[PDB]
Amino acid sequence: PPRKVLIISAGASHSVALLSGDIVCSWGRGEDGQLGHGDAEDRPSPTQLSALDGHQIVSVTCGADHTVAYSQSGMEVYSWGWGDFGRLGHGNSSDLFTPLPIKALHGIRIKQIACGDSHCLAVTMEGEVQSWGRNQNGQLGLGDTEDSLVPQKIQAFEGIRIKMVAAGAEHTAAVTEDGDLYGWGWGRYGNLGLGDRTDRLVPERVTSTGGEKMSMVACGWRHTISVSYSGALYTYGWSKYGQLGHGDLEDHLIPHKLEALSNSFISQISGGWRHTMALTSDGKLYGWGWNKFGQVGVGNNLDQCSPVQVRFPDDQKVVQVSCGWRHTLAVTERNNVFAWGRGTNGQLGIGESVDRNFPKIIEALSVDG
Amino acid sequence: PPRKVLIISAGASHSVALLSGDIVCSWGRGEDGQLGHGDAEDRPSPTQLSALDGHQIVSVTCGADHTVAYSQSGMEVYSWGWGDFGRLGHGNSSDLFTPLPIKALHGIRIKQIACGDSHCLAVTMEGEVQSWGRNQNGQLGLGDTEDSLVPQKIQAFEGIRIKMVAAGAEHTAAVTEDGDLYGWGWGRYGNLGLGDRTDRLVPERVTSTGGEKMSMVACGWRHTISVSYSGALYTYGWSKYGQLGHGDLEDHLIPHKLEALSNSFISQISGGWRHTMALTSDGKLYGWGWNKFGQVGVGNNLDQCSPVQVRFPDDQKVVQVSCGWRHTLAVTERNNVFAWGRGTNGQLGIGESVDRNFPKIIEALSVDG
Ligand SMILES: [Mg+2]
Ligand SMILES: [Mg+2]
Ligand SMILES: [Mg+2]
Ligand SMILES: [Mg+2]
Ligand SMILES: [Mg+2]
Ligand SMILES: [Mg+2]
Ligand SMILES: [Mg+2]
Ligand SMILES: [Mg+2]
Ligand SMILES: [Mg+2]
Ligand SMILES: [Mg+2]
Repeated sequence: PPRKVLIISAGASHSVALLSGDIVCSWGRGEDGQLGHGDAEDRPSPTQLSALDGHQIVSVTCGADHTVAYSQSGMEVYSWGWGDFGRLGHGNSSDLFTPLPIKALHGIRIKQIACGDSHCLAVTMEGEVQSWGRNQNGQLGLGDTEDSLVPQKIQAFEGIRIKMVAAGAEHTAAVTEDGDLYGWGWGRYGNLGLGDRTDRLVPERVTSTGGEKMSMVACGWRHTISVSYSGALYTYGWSKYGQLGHGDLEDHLIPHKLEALSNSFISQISGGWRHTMALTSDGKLYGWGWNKFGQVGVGNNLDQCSPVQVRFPDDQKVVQVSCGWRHTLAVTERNNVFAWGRGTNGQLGIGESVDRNFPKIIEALSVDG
Repeated sequence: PPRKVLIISAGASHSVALLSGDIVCSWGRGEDGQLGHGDAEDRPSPTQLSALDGHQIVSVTCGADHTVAYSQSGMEVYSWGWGDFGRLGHGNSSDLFTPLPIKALHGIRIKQIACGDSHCLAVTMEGEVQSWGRNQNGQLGLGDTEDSLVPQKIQAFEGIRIKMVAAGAEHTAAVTEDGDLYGWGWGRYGNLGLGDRTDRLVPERVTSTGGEKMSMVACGWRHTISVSYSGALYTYGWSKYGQLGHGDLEDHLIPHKLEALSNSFISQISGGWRHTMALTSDGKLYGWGWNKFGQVGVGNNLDQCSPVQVRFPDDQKVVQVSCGWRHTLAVTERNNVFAWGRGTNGQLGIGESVDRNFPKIIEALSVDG
């Protein structure tokens, strides 16, 4: 059976993938250790992270300048990259250039991990949440403003099963299994969805949801995106670059339904530094927001304040998308992998390359060329 | 004759110089616009910043990913680079890839400018201070935690003439004309020198100064360095990497005299990300701290928790030094410029280059070769 990409993830200037055979690979900026190869050099093409061979990794997730992965059979979570503020979770601030297990999470059944700039969170199979890293604006949800170098349980969610979490620069969001939406952390751009510009040190429930329950949530750097059980898309927070997608640059302090997509059912979402991607159930990918480096993928370098469909060869359907700070990655139905946007750190994975403003196939990871 | 280098300054991954004939040149990482050439590309050799030709610039100063310059005759301050949190001072958060005048500072007589990660300060000829940028931990000294997109006067210094200021990641320091030392902002590693690990939202006087008045102050990322009226060197704050220079890895919460340099009179100081430089009155340069990329300049890649002398061809004396995040620049008595450390963004200015662990001459800017 031909080797394929199982999971992709984009960080600020790097890219990580999990391949069949439980193989982790990475490419892009390596200076802070985020690629995991033991050295500090950029890799312009996918490079196997051999130290994780045989660890049966089942998922990978990038933060801005660090990476996390976990194994079910090993009951282990691993982290590597820039170590400041405790974002790696090991009880110190050391950078790591090679993956190390987060001892505090050993033997815990992991459901999902989210990574922001300087903090991370893990959701357990029982719907509990642990968080770690920078906490200067309450983004850990622990009720104070002191950084945590190790994971701590978010006690505020006692009795509340969490389905998934999301993390931006310095804020955090979550949805419950029953459909409630929460926000906490740095809130100055309205990005918590609470109708104001004030931080929260513990999770606070978003009450203005258009009467709808939310099935998923994702964070860009200072904006937030959610999807309801009817497949409607909502955005809130920072609007400067059109990343909210409402056809203007208006601020939103509560979730605002994106009307242009109302006839579609959104199945996946991703928030970048200053851009946004949404995938429909029919496999159409839409992008919007900042496009200086071509990261929206629509064949130009003009910013886009309304969703525009990203096009692929033969109109192949998209199945996964992940936004970096200046680039975007996607996987299609044909098991092809594409990248676009900024390429100066090698993050596009296509060897030495100029920036790209529409999707470019990553030959190393694809069936086609 | 090769133009005289008047001022050098290092940022996180970039480098800037002012040459005789009032020309500015920059090199290194260009992604955030910090080089000011209108494009976003790294430059591995010194490149003239044409936009400032004829603007009579007398000083340049780098922040992490931005740059500031000012003209005495034009009575103008210019800034460019990453614009988030208002670090450029224009009343918006836009990045600039070419310099623009800070309109709020027009006509003001500037004595000195300091740039941190995301905040800046300017001292006036009358000894007043104005600050702008990120303020989440009180680093602007304005008594609150709201970011400022334009310069604002530090009212706490009314009646107190300031001589010079300094800024780190998220903290700030100052010395007065009368020799008092102050600290404010993020204080979690003891870097304010106030004997604790808590923040200050307004300037607070450092009372433990070894019984000495202070003439100079500089900040690294999370450490602070001062020099007394007798030329003694003091360091405080973070020493995870030995950047305080006391021969161990212990943090200090108040200024601590660096005894190994007690037989020298220190005349210049610079703090980097995880390393430190000090220059004696007889032109000897000492470095210490993190040396993973060779940024201490001592010809190896061993970390140094004590000051070690950086050596130059023919023992030529050093007159200026500036630390970046992973590199260091210096200018010698012979008007040669040298660089060392990390070179991947082109910050050493020597054309395409591997990292260097001892000083390498920048031929483009130097009398010798
Ligand atoms: Mg190594
Ligand atoms: Mg606590
Ligand atoms: Mg509307
Ligand atoms: Mg209206
Ligand atoms: Mg506005
Ligand atoms: Mg290049
Ligand atoms: Mg200067
Ligand atoms: Mg960076
Ligand atoms: Mg001599
Ligand atoms: Mg390179």
